[PDB]
Amino acid sequence: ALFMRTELAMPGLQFLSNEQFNQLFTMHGTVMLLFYATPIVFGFANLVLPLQIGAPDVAFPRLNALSFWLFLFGALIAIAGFITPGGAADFGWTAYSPLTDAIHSPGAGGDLWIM
Amino acid sequence: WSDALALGWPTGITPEAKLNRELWIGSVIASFAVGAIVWGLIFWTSAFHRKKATDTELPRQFGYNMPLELTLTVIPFLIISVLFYFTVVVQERMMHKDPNPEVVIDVTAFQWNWKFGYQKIAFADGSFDYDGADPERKEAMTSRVGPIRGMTPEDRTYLNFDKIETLGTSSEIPVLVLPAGKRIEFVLNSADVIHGFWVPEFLFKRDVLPEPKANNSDNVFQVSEIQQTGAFVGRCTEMCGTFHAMMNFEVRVVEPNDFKAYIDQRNAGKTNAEALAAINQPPLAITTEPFESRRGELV
Amino acid sequence: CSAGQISQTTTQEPAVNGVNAQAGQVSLRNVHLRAPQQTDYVEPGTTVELLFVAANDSTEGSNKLKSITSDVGEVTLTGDSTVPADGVLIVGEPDGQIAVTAEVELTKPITNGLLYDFTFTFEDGETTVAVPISAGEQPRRPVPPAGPG
Amino acid sequence: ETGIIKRLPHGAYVELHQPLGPVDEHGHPIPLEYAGAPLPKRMNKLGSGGAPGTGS
Amino acid sequence: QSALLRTGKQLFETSCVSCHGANLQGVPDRGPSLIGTGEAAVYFQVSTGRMPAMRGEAQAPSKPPHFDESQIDALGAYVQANGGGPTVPRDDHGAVAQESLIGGDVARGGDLFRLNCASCHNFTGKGGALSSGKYAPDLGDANPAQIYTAMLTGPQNMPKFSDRQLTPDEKRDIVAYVRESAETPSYGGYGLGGFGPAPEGMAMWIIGMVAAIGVAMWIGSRA
Amino acid sequence: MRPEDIDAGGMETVFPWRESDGDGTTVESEHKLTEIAMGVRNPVMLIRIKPADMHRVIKRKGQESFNFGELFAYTKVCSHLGCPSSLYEQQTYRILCPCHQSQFDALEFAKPIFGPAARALAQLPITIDEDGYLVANGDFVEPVGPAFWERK
Amino acid sequence: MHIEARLFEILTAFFALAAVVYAVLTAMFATGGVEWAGTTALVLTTGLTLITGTFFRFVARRLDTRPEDYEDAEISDGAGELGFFAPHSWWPILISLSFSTAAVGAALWLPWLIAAGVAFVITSVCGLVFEYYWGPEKH
Amino acid sequence: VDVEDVPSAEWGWSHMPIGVMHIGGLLSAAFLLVMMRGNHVGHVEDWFLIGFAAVIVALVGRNWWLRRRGWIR
Ligand SMILES: CCCCCCCCCCC(=O)OC[C@H]1O[C@H](O[C@@H]2[C@H](O)[C@@H](O)[C@H](O)[C@@H](O[C@H]3O[C@H](CO[C@H]4O[C@H](CO[C@H]5O[C@H](CO)[C@@H](O)[C@H](O)[C@@H]5O[C@H]5O[C@H](CO)[C@@H](O)[C@H](O)[C@@H]5O)[C@@H](O)[C@H](O)[C@@H]4O)[C@@H](O)[C@H](O)[C@@H]3O)[C@@H]2OP(=O)(O)OC[C@@H](COC(=O)CCCCCCCC[C@H](C)CC)OC(=O)CCCCCCCCCC)[C@@H](O)[C@@H](O)[C@@H]1O
Ligand SMILES: CCCCCCCCCCCCCCCC(=O)OC[C@H]1O[C@H](O[C@@H]2[C@H](O)[C@@H](O)[C@H](O)[C@@H](O[C@H]3O[C@H](CO)[C@@H](O)[C@H](O)[C@@H]3O)[C@@H]2OP(=O)(O)OC[C@@H](COC(=O)CCCCCCCC[C@H](C)CCCCCCCC)OC(=O)CCCCCCCCCCCCCCC)[C@@H](O)[C@@H](O)[C@@H]1O
Ligand SMILES: CCCCCCCCCCCCCCCC(=O)OC[C@H]1O[C@H](O[C@@H]2[C@H](O)[C@@H](O)[C@H](O)[C@@H](O[C@H]3O[C@H](CO)[C@@H](O)[C@H](O)[C@@H]3O)[C@@H]2OP(=O)(O)OC[C@@H](COC(=O)CCCCCCCC[C@H](C)CCCCCCCC)OC(=O)CCCCCCCCCCCCCCC)[C@@H](O)[C@@H](O)[C@@H]1O
Ligand code: HEC
Ligand code: HEC
Ligand SMILES: CCCCCCCCCCCCC
Ligand code: FES
Ligand SMILES: [Ca+2]
Ligand SMILES: [Cu+2]
Ligand SMILES: [Cu+2]
Repeated sequence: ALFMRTELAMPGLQFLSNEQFNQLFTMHGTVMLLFYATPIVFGFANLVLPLQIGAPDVAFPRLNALSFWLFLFGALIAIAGFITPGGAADFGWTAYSPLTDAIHSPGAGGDLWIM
Repeated sequence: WSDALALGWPTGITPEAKLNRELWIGSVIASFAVGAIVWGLIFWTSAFHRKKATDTELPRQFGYNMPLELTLTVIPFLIISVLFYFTVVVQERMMHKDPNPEVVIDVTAFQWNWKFGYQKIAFADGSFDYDGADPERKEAMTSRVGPIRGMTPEDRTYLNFDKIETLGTSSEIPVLVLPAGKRIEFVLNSADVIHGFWVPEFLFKRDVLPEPKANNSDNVFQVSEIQQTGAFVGRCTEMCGTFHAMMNFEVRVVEPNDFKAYIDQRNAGKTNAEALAAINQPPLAITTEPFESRRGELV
Repeated sequence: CSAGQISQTTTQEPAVNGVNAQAGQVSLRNVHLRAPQQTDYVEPGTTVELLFVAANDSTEGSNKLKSITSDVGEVTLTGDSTVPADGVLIVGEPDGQIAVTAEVELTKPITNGLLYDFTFTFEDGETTVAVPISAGEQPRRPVPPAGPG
Repeated sequence: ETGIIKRLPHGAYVELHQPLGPVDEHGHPIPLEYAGAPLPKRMNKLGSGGAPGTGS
Repeated sequence: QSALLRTGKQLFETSCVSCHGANLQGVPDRGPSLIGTGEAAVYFQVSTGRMPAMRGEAQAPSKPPHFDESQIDALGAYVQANGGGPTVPRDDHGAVAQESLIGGDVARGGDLFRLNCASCHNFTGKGGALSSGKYAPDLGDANPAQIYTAMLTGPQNMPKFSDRQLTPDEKRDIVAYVRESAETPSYGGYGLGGFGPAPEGMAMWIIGMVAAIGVAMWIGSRA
Repeated sequence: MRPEDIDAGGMETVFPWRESDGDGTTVESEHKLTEIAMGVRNPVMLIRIKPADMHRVIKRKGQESFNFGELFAYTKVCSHLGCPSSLYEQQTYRILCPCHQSQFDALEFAKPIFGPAARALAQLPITIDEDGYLVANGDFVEPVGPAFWERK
Repeated sequence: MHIEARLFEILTAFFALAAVVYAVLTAMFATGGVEWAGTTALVLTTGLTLITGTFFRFVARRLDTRPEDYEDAEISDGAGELGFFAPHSWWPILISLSFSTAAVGAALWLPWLIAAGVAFVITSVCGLVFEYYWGPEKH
Repeated sequence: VDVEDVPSAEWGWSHMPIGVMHIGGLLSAAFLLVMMRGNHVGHVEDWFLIGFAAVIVALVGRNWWLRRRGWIR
């Protein structure tokens, strides 16, 4: 968001291209909504909810640990689009169709975003 | 002041825009009144209910006020019900369509520009009639078993084509010329993806869809009239790819006599730029200018 | 990284034998000379053809082409050399085309592989192109069969 | 650690442990000294699961 | 045919002006000129789905085509009429030639491919990486016409082999090797991608060593 | 071969051939042509620079006239370890070696710009004869192939 | 546990009402007729609460009041063994790595990587399921 | 090392001198900095080398300073 907000300070493209800016708000929104907000809901849940109900542990301790790693490796896969030459997803976190179709989004960054 | 309460909303150039702006100001006034009450209550308890240095016992431990609670669920319901009624009234007026428009415009959105076509002009006073339908180019797109109801995804027959068309360029902003005081019908069709037809002075926008009929989308909206002449910018609002921010257009509103002269020039083979110059108008868009093709300042 | 302002695809030139040129406001595309060859040189007195397409960047007015000169000979323009408002002016008829022509009467020999300067003037700018010689869809000329050595 | 959680009458949560050696009078096992050999960490590896039953 | 030309221009206006210009002169830093590219370049670029492009990056990838055969011909004719250029081969019925382009000397095509193509596309057209974000895609999906037009027009970073550098008969021999090396089944079992030692070492470690160590566990004891 | 046989943006591998080498029909002719094919320093890449890009060409000292107009001839043997560097990108004008990823700038006299290569590829001077066939205009002014202790 | 399913039955009734109302309101005076995507989602959203609520209704009427369902139960009423809870396991991180390998293969469309990922997931899931059931080594 | 830090301190090699890791880290950063000398024309890689070298130097300096003040042993 700092990169976009710096670019939007002045008219004209000073250091970012259209493609890079499009990739930025897509991934910025994806990270904040799905990689920060949704998991920290369960972040606070594992901290106090067993304490709040007077429980010694969660119902499925191993399934609880599986969620963390599924969440950490899933987030890394989507972010890993930034290391591809084409870049990450650039169709927005809404991923409206048919903009996300292979005709209009042929890059692997969108596919990594989906998976 | 209405401008301060509008929070940047344009005044509007159509009666539908004026009605929409009136609803906006009243709703903002209602929202500000509610916000001031809640902010005042929050500030009141934060300044006068702080813990003093001369209190030893805990405060009264009340946590249930049934008469107050029931009252505080009815008042918000009344406000939204009043707002919903005026909301329904305004949208019915804004979405109303007259069976006899005076100007019909075919809006074709594509990646990444615009194309404007004059489908049909029928002045209510009968001083100008023109049929711009081009059915010998609409039947040339048919592609045909087919994956979708016998048609391939490259059918493209949903698009409309006209004899007089203003085609957008990367170094030439497309300018749509409309007469003032006449009912205008806009038909929106998109070639590839979804785009956005937004004139801020219209105080209204609609998404431009490919295959709008197959998606159950009403791609036709009308304005009763445009109340003043001038040039007004238009922008794309729906994320449509790399150049979603660089496909702006302009709407030029002229007098009925001027519009008739401009159409005759276009029928005489003149381009959009020279036909505008023929009616003592700027040849290029004045509210917006084409973006530099260079990818940035470091190129 | 590769999708920034400096992009490899966006700055690419057409994969053609012609030369792009900017004559103030007119875009010269696919500028090349047609000259069938038999020996190391095309001798003076031979008539070759200069082919190009002129594109009018402006869309308000018109333009006309005048006085094509070069230090290889004299260039003769035949036909209506005016480019329309927002159209093209095809000079020459290249191979694969099912009438403005540029006829060049050679004064000094030319050969395929080198560059020869041509001057284009329309009304608002005079530029040099350094036009090459381009064989089109002509087949490969036969080579005499080598002996046993 | 056997993985079985038990609630004491006063509300304490404790996990049942399987000692690998002698225990105290209080019940806590005597600490053992590391001998460079692997140590069991799963009760099923110590035979607590038994056998299903002889047959096909 | 005037019907084919106006259909091609009508398709061109709403799909190819933003990057190539209204008069096909090219838009600077957005797209090159299309004058003189010919019908062969348009046929390849559209039938392979490479065009219309969607953004600027290291290399524009292939994707499902945006037009059918009739629209490709119309687009090719419109570009062909502006500057001329090479054309796609056609058969007796006027359709795009596919079977007639298969050469009869695959041995010659193999040597030519290894001299001229193997460097970027690999021993058996499996693809290869280029300098910075660019790559030579696998050749197992292109039809003979697409291979012929790619050799003719030289797309992106591939050299534009002319009919004089590579004669029509040499090109037909090359596409015969390309088409046969993709349709020939492996003889020693699963092909493992045909990339050479790199999949072979990966397969060994993940299959034979895993089985050998797993068997060693079963026979041997722990602790 | 003739200059018009290669288009702008094209690359072709060429070999040193003489009239006395023959067409390979005779047994002695075949052996002479076999020696040409298996010569480790023989292959040469001929590239035709696009005429619009001729202003970007930087000449090496002693090699300013080694090109016949827009035709350039560089050795196909990589200067690093001897692999054939034949991955010629027509648009970026980069010569890529598939063995260890060396990259040479064809516009700047094949100067290395990436990889373990530190020396530029040798340039072959070329011209045409009276019949219009491309011929060598002399020998390489530097040794061709991988370097060694006794080099330069 | 009578409150738990009363939560789901309350949600079930509202979802059923919304699904019926939306389907009828889209059948009439709505372009294209019944809007199938939302109607299908709403109808099967009712199904989610219906299955969970019905199961909780059947479980509730079988067993009597639990100590946590009592309005005046004592802490000592819950004395006893609660059940089995896994103390530690590194299998969950292996399952996620196995699943992430398959996703990467599916993202880039590498059938060999997809096949490896599926095999990795099966082996990783087998380890988690069998972790506390493997017997001692037999020699 | 003590058994409180490494429980199996008497069962194998469990101590590495801090000077080896500190000097190795400084040589680690120096090797990253000398690699900017080459035939590459871009500078994206150079900034990556500078950042990694700076991170390594900062870690080495922090560890050395904390050991000097006595906060860590
Ligand atoms: C101790 C190690 C530590 C390091 C320090 C110690 C060593 C540092 C000290 C020196 C040292 O390194 O020595 C070891 C080396 O020794 C011998 O190398 C020497 C010399 O160094 C080489 O550079 C040189 O190149 C060799 O000449 C060959 O090319 C010559 C031409 O070249 C010149 O031109 C090249 C390119 O240009 C031209 O290219 C082509 C050439 O025609 C043409 O295209 C064209 O003409 C072009 O020219 C243009 O020029 C102008 C353009 O402007 C214009 O005019 C025109 O346009 C024109 O076109 C450049 O690239 C070159 O650089 C160079 O300048 C030809 O002239 C020759 O005929 C021949 O082919 C030469 O060999 P010679 O003379 O045959 O023998 C002599 C003797 C060595 O003397 C010693 O001191 C030995 C003792 C010291 C070394 C250690 C041994 C003793 C210790 C004990 C044994 C230990 C117990 O031999 C030997 O006893 C060697 C025996 C084997 C070694 C045993 C080691 C022990 C074994 C066990 C370990 C070779 O054997 C090498 O293999 C060996 O490594
Ligand atoms: C005890 C242990 C000992 C045992 C060990 C033995 C294990 C081996 C088992 C398998 C043996 C099979 C024998 C048959 C061989 C055969 O007859 O072969 C058929 C053909 O098939 C392929 O043709 C495809 C099409 O048919 C063509 O039409 C198409 O053209 C072609 O495309 C190529 O060519 C195009 C140009 O033409 C290019 O455009 C394109 O790109 C590509 O190159 C295609 O090929 P391709 O895509 O390669 O794969 C396609 C594969 C899909 O992948 C795969 O098999 C993946 C799976 C195996 C591969 C190897 C493992 C990979 C390991 C990696 C390391 C994973 C990474 C992990 C990372 C972690 C660590 C990293 C740090 O589908 C299939 O076969 C489906 C079959 C699945 C069968 C599964 C076996 C069941 C076993 C069950 C056992 C039960 C026992 C119980 C006992 C109690 C090509 O091979 C052809 O040549 C070949 O001819
Ligand atoms: C605090 C922690 C982390 C903080 C980091 C977050 C902020 C970082 C800020 C970086 C800036 C972001 C900008 C992004 C947008 C962008 O980039 O667009 C710029 C343009 O630039 C390039 O064009 C150049 C021109 O504009 C063209 O005009 C010109 O022609 C062209 O010239 C080339 O090309 C020509 C062809 O035309 C050739 O002719 C010519 O010869 C030449 O080759 C130019 O190119 P070039 O020099 O390559 O510069 C490319 C980019 C370069 O990118 C980059 O940021 C590289 C990324 C570096 C990030 C650092 C790595 C960190 C690693 C981990 C953190 C370690 C793990 C930690 C351990 C755990 C923790 C334990 C404690 O420069 C820059 O932006 C400026 C760099 C300044 C960044 C400073 C950061 C240094 C690190 C300091 C850290 C100190 C820490 C100490 C702690 C105590 C092309 O790309 C264009 O398309 C592109 O458009
Ligand atoms: C911008 C996003 C583009 C759109 C939309 C279209 N084209 Fe394009 N094209 C673009 C670039 C940057 C390039 C050059 C590099 C590349 O990817 O090849 C091209 C290339 C072509 C070519 C090849 C030209 C050659 O030199 O032979 C052709 C024939 C071509 N483009 C045609 C084409 C058509 C018909 C399009 C509408 C469907 C079209 N392009 C869209 C950029 C963009
Ligand atoms: C490296 C410099 C190459 C050489 C030598 C050859 N090819 Fe190539 N080829 C290369 C690239 C980078 C590309 C992709 C270009 C694009 O515009 O996207 C191609 C493409 C092809 C294709 C099209 C493949 C498709 O996607 O189906 C074909 C059929 C093809 N190349 C064949 C081919 C042949 C026969 C060659 C020898 C004459 C050859 N290529 C050389 C890179 C390079
Ligand atoms: C003519 C422009 C006047 C500026 C009006 C500003 C209004 C500010 C409102 C602030 C509301 C905060 C909740
Ligand atoms: S061989 Fe060319 S890079 Fe090493
Ligand atoms: Ca800016
Ligand atoms: Cu848009
Ligand atoms: Cu848009």
